[PDB]
Parts: sequence; C-alpha cells; structure tokens
Amino acid sequence: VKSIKSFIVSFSNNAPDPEKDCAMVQEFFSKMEAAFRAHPLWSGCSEEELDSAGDGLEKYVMTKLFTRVFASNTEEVIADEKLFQKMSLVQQFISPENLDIQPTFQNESSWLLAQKELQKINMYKAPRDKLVCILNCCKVINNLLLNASIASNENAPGADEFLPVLIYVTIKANPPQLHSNLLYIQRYRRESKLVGEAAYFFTNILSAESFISNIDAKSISLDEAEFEKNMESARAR
Amino acid sequence: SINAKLVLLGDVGAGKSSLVLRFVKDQFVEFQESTIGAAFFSQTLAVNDATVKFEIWDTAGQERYHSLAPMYYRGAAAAIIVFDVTNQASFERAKKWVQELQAQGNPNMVMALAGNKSDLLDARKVTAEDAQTYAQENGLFFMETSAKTATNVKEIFYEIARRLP
Ligand SMILES: Nc1nc2c(ncn2[C@@H]2O[C@H](COP(=O)(O)OP(=O)(O)O)[C@@H](O)[C@H]2O)c(=O)[nH]1
Ligand SMILES: [Ca+2]
Repeated sequence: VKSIKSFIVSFSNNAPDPEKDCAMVQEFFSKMEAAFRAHPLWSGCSEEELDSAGDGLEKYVMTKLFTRVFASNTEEVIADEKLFQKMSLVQQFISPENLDIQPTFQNESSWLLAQKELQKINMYKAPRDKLVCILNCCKVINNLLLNASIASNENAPGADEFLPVLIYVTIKANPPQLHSNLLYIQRYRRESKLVGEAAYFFTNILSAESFISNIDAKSISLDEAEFEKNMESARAR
Repeated sequence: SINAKLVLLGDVGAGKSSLVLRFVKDQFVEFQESTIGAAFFSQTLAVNDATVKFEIWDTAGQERYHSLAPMYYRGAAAAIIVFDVTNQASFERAKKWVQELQAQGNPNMVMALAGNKSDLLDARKVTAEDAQTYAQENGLFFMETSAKTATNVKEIFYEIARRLP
C-alpha cells in the first residue's frame, strides 16, 4: 500500500509527458501483477481473483492520475473537437442503408441500447470502467448478430455486419471526447488485459473512429453533390 | 499458454466468416476452451503437443474498410488470406493482401493462403499450381479449403499452429 501512495505522489512530481507517463504506469502495473502472484495473500487462487486485484489497483492508481493524463494536451483536445464536430453533422443525415445495415424494429432497439451503453464512457475515470462501456456496447451488437444467425436461413455476415453497425452506433452516440477516451484506454488499461475479445472489440471502435473521422461522400455511398447538400443542411443546424 | 492472434483477410464472398465457423463448429467435439461470437472466436487446438489458443479476428471485406486493415493485423501472430477458387478477381485481391502484409505486417507473422470453395469442381478458375507457385515465391503456404465440406479447414489452422514460433 505504501508503494502505491508514494508511487503516485512522486509520479505526479515528474513533469507530464504522455509517453513516459504511460510507460512508467504500465511497468508499475506489470511489476504489481508479478507481486500479487507471489504474495501469500494470493496463493493458489485463480486468474479471476488475480485480475480482480489488478483491476482494483488500476482504478485506484488511475483515479489519482486522471486529471494529469486524460485529454491533457492541445493536440488531443483539437482532435476531440474535430471528431465531435464531424459526428454532429453526419449523424443528422447518415442512414443505415448508407452502411448496408437493415433498420428493422429488432435491429434498431439493439442499436439504441448499444448506443446508450457507449454513452456512459464519460461517467468513469478508470480505463477498465471506460472500456466496459465499449464492451457492453459491442456485446449488445454481438448478441443481435448471434440471434439473427439462429433466426435466419442465410449465412451470417460476421464482421461485414458487425463493423458498420458499430460505426452507425458510434456516429449516433457521438460520445464527447471519444478520441481522448480511446487513447487513454490504450495507454492506461494494463497491457496484459487488452487481449482476446476485449482487444477485438476495442480495435473495432478504434477503427470506427478512423473511418468516421475520414468520412466523405464515397465512403457512405452518397454522391458528391448530395453529401455537400446534407453537410450544408447539417451545418445550418 | 500459447495465445495466437490470427486475422482473416479476403474480399467480399471469399469465405472468411464461413471458414472460421466451420473450424470452430468441428472443434466443438474436442471440448477445449473456446469463445463463440459473431465476429471474434477463440479456439484452443491440440497440436503435438501443447496448447495453442487461436484468437480469430473476422474482418469486413468491403473495399471502403480496406484502410482499416492495418489496425487489425497489428501484432497478429498469423493471417489467413482467403480467396474463392471460382473467382479470378478474388485471387487477385488475395495477392494484394499478401504484398501488403509482407510490406507492413510483423516479420514473424505466419501466413496462409486459403483457396476456398474447392468443392465447386465445375466452377474453379484458379488452379492449385498457380496458387501454389504464388505461395512458394512469397514465403507462405497454400491450402485448398472448403468451409462447406470441411475439406482442409482443420488442417489449415493446424498447419499454421505448427509454423508458429
Ligand atoms: N460451395 C461453397 N460455398 C461456400 C464456401 N465457403 C463459403 N461459401 C458460401 O459463399 C458465400 C460467401 O461466404 P462468406 O463466409 O459469407 O464470405 P465472406 O464475405 O468472406 O465473409 C456464403 O454464402 C457461403 O455460404 C465453400 O467452401 N464452398
Ligand atoms: Ca463475412
């Protein structure tokens, strides 16, 4: 416990730099995972019980460090604003058909729930809690596609459906500070946990940010003149 | 012990989603650790003999998502580039995925070329030898697969596991 508070105080005495900060934080978490493993208190117990301790430590550490490391330079804030501005125009006119997804009552009610789960990301400081919002949103989408596969006679689209639904959900959610939220998770979620399904879900939203940020007429199946008209309509609010 | 990120790449209709479905469905009988999702699966395969846990990433094949691919194959232990043997253009698209991965993927990535829908005998347009020659020249291996009949499906994943470091 002593390690942690004196880690945090003297950590916060280093001059802030996102790369050194996250390098130092990830090494600290990684050393602590090794120590939990070796501590009389965690003998014989499962990886669930060990990850649980790791997660407690992450949240404790990251709650103190949050204001120092989250959205704390101009480059990050400028990209946050730029991405928000863009989604706030595009969400006014993008349709499901633009991304080849079917707006049935069933689909829509899940998309709306996925959107609501994603919108909670700004209620939390901890990388894990922020991430869970993304995983919960992706799980809702995952389960929609799973049930569609039992209910139907054509072969499941897989990622061909999964990604555009996520792109649509993210555009509709337009969570404030998405760019900085994603970088923060990438930097500060302990590396040993950003693997497997969680990494597949997380990379998917990362790739959605990239697509959304790069949206033009062609990428959303619109011709130039219509897209310009829509963006113009959106700009007038 | 051994976790291995494997990315599925190939154009629309080649068989990405079908291939991994066939793989995981047939492996059910082995009663190993597994995760079934719509676009991600994990599957532990006994290959003689240690644990390989495949973390299998399905990708959206539409050409508008192409520029996102690097985000997926980042850190990948392995890639299967799928094409439809009955479609010349799909094979051409597969060649570009290979070139791209050679240029931008981890040096250690194990690459496999899957000539899928090998079961469509009358319709085949790409030959084994033209696909095998291409595999030889670019340091990967080629295997004809059929998600439909299961032909070589287990065998492609097994063969990659054997080539892992
Ligand atoms: N005959 C045959 N059909 C296949 C095979 N693999 C996939 N298909 C069918 O080809 C179509 C395209 O497959 P799909 O998995 O959805 O391709 P994807 O776009 O790469 O994800 C689907 O209707 C499959 O049912 C195969 O090995 N043989
Ligand atoms: Ca698919």
